[PDB]
Parts: sequence; structure tokens; C-alpha cells
Amino acid sequence: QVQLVQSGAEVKKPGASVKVSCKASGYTFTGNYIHWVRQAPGQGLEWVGWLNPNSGGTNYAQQFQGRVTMTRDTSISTAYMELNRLRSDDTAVFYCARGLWQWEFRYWGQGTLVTVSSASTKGPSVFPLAPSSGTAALGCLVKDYFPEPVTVSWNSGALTSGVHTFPAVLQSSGLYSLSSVVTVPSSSLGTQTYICNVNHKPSNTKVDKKVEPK
Amino acid sequence: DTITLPCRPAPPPHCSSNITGLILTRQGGYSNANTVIFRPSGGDWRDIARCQIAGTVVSTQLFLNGSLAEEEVVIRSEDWRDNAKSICVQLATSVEIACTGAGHCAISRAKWANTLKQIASKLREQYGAKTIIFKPSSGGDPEFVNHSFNCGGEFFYCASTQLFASTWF
Amino acid sequence: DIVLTQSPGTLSLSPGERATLSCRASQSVSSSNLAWYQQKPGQAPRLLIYGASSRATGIPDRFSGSGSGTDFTLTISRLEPEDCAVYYCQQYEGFGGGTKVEIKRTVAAPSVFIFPPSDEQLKSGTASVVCLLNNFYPREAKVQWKVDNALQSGNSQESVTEQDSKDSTYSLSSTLTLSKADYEKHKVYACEVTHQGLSSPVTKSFNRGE
Ligand SMILES: *[C@@H]1O[C@H](CO)[C@@H](O)[C@H](O)[C@H]1NC(C)=O
Ligand SMILES: *[C@@H]1O[C@H](CO)[C@@H](O)[C@H](O)[C@H]1NC(C)=O
Repeated sequence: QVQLVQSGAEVKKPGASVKVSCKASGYTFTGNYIHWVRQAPGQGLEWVGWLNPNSGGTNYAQQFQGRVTMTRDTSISTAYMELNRLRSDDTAVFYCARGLWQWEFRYWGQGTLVTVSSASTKGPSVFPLAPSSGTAALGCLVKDYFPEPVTVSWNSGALTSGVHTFPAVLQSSGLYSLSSVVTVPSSSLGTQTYICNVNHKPSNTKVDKKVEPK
Repeated sequence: DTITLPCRPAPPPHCSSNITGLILTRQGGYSNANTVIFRPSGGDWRDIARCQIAGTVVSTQLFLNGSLAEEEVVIRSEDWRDNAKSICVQLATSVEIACTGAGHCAISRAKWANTLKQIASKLREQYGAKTIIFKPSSGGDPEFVNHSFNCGGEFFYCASTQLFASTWF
Repeated sequence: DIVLTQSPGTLSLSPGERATLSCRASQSVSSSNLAWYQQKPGQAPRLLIYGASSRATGIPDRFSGSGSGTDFTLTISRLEPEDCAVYYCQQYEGFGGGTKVEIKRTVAAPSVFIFPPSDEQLKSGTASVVCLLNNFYPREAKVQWKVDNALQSGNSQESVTEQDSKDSTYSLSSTLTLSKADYEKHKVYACEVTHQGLSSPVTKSFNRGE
């Protein structure tokens, strides 16, 4: 079966460069062109360029001509895509694709997230969203962390109904932030303990903030 | 006065040929103005074989000792809107490339610019009255990034950078 | 060049009805190079139709394609809840803007909550006021921050969850970000929510310091 496996996610600073790999298997690597498609967060698909693995020839999109370079290594069936002089707006997910004959992209890689930021790895601060005066709402504010992701759990998986963990938003400071909320009965307050479990793998941060009224 | 192309190894004078056609790749993406860019073909041997305007000489980018057009330049392609399909250019008047023997083959500057303007004229009939620009090869292995050819068992690589660097309005 | 315009930007349909996604080309194109894709959140695009009408291997027969010239149509005969994704059309290297197919349900009004900043966060010098909109449909909702009757602008960010896999509702959070100095300069903090499910806009407010 034909499959494409790409390199892992990358965190680069503005002005640096990144190189993404794409290993092919299940077919003759020199028989089909390798394309690359870019997708910015929440945006559409954008074609970057194709590469002929047999000859090494490339055809880059005009908007990427100058900063992109695509090469390959036939002995490992791996294609490469390098993007130099990265900017903040270059944060996107890069896919490598192969067509049935050319453009009918039936085979895609899993994608490679390339985030460009001058921020450093930082753990989040967990602040409570205390309930006040049948249904009451409470939650936790996971603020100022980098990079993504951050997992949230309530009562170590014992409370899942009515839980809403919002997607992170990129603040103007370069740090991410999100909130996790849950609606509970008003009578359950005071008697029932509500713990939000926040984990941040990149910074090895683990916070168990208890949400209380008042 | 002439266009000197660096070649490796040194082609002997008897390997001088007649340029009868080109093979091009239209650069994709979205341009900012009415400009269409062309480069030496970024494909492989399949793009050259399906041209069918070549002779017994095996060459890349430039067709040496091949079929000439009867009256005017004839450009052909399988899809003019598929940038992955090469554009086959067949000249009507051959352009002679003379190799000295010290590692450089010569091409007349004026007679190559005359052929590039006729080529840009035929290209506007397919892509509208726009600005036609020729740019060097986007890269690749030595036999395809350079103008390569065989002659008497040997294989020669000539850098074609100076041949594709003009703008026609 | 070739420009592919997809309409609508977001298509809402009740479960089980027919979907109709159009792809308009700025010029007359050949049907042999029209492709359709499906991309779910967190996944790569999946080829559905190639050559305007040829179905790819493994694709259910409820997907269909047709059209020529400048109009092309992707048809989902019976919309399944698993069919919620973004759909693109392709012409060589050109992609369409994408059409989001979501589930259309009855109007659900949001439950509005407001949370003052915690005293711990005020120690660091920053105040975050959160306005919560819980379980509402449709997605369109207007949230306005007003501090001492002054409409705030440029100091709040919204975040919306994906459509719930069971009730097909959305939840939204609006976070007003102020410093401790400016947060202590005012008394009344309110967010007003205007939604189709509310007979009148709902206001949740509080006084700094109760
Ligand atoms: C092209 O033809 C000329 C004239 O017959 C000949 O001398 C030359 O060797 C040929 N070129 C090649 C590359 O064989
Ligand atoms: C090109 O063709 C002309 C006309 O047949 C001939 O006189 C000339 O020698 C050829 N040049 C080469 C390099 O073969």
C-alpha cells in the first residue's frame, strides 16, 4: 500500500530555516511527482511546488520562488522541502502529496506543523473561574504557555459531561491561552469537589487547581 | 557579441550542432502582474521523448540536430494549463552552436534573441498578450539542470544560464 | 489564470438531506481536471472525486460529481453526521476557498455566564474577564463588552469550540484582557449577548469588589 510519512513538528525563530522530509513507500519512488501543499491555521490549501524524483527538477509557485528548495534522495525514497528566511506569517502545516497520475492527490502525508515564533518554552498559569450566585458554571483559565498543546481534565476523568475545552488563542505577547469550563448543579457546590487537571508536555508542567466558590 | 556557455568536459569542434528546438516548463502559482515565466524543462526523459522533434542526438533542454519547422516556430503541449506538462518548441531556422574545444561553446547573441522573441510571440497566442520572461533552470541533477548531450560516446554538460535571462513585452 | 470560487462558505443541513456544493471557475475549463477533496479537522484532505465525476476507491456512492465549462457540483445524496468537514475543489495547482458542511439543528439559545478575575491573577498585574456562551445554535452570535457603559474594542478575543458530536451545538468564550491598573479604574463590567435564540439580548454584569 502507498503511504507517505513526514517529519515531525518544528518550532523555529523568525529568520531561520526549516527542512521537512517525506518518505515514500509502496511504489517506485521515481515514477511519480512529489507535490507540497501549505495550509495556514484555519485557512485553505495552497500549492507550493512539485519535484520530479527521477531528474530532480522542480517547479515552485511564484509566491514561494526564492525561499523554497525541494530535493530528494532516491536510495531512501525520501523527498525534502526546505523553506528559508521564515516569517511569523509562515506558521502553517505542510503536506506532501502524490497523485494517481499527477494532480489527483489520493495519497497524502500526515502533515508537518511548522510554527514560527520568537517565544520560548513556558509553562501555563492556571487560574480559577469560580462560580457565583439549577445549573452553575465554573472552569479554569490556562494562560500564557508555549508551545501547544495543553490537555485539560476534570476530576481525573470522573467528570466529562458538560465539559467544554476551548481551542487556544494566540495572544499578542506570543503566548497561547485557553479556557476549560463545565456546568454543574448549583446544589452540588460546596459538597462536591471540582479539580481541573492541566498538563503541558513541552514544559513538563502539571497543575491541579481546585475551583471553589467565593 | 556571442553567448559563451561553460561546458564540461570540453566538446571538440566536430560536436558542434544545430539547435532545432527547445523544451520548457511554465512556472506555476499566482503571479502579481501580466507576466508568464518559462524555464528549461523541469521534467525528465519522458518530456523529451514525447516531443518527437529530435533526431539521433540525445540531449536535454535544447534539441540538437532535430526536426525543424517549415515556416515559423511551432509550439505544442498536451495541456497549456498543466504546468507539469512540458511545452515543446520547434524552431523553423536552426541556430548554430559552435564548440571551440577548450570547454566552451559559442552562440550568437543577436540570432538567439531573435529566436526568443519569435518564441515569446507564439507563447502569447496561448496565454494572451502578456509579458513573457525566460529564467534559468529551477535546479536538478547535472544532466537536466545543464544543457547535456552525447557526441561520439562521451557526455557533455553545458551550463545554460545565459540562454534564459530575458524579458519580452 | 484559473480562479475557483466555492459557494456557500458554510453549508448547514439537517441530517439525512441532500447536499449541493458548487465550484465556479473564472474561465471555461475541462472536466477531466476537476477534483473534489474532503478534509476533517486534524486530518489531511481525502480525495473524493477526480475528473469531475470519477469516484475514488473506497468512497461511498452517496458522493457524486457533475458539471462542465465553469460550473461543477459535488453532491451528497444523504448527509451523514460523519460527513461534516471542509470540501475543496481543485484545478491543477488551484484550490477553491472551501465549503464547510455542518449539521443544522433547531435554534438553541445560549446560557450566558460571566467570571470576574481571580485575586491571584490580579497579583501578577493582569485581569481577565471571561464571558461564557454555552450550548447554542446557530454559530452566529454577537458578544459586546461594556465597561462603565463604554463599549470595549480591541482588547477581547473569542474562541469557539467545534460542533458537538451529539447535540450539534457550539460554545463560545470571550476573554477581556486588561491590566490591574485599568481594571481598577472602573466598577461595572458587563457582556451583552445577541443571539437568534434569545427573545431579547441577555446581559451579565458584576461590580468590581462585589
Ligand atoms: C550534429 O550534426 C553535425 C553536422 O552533421 C555533426 O558534425 C555533429 O556532430 C552533430 N552533433 C552531435 C551532438 O552529434
Ligand atoms: C547547420 O545546418 C546548416 C544547413 O544544413 C549547415 O550548413 C551547418 O553546418 C549546420 N551546423 C552544424 C553545427 O551542424
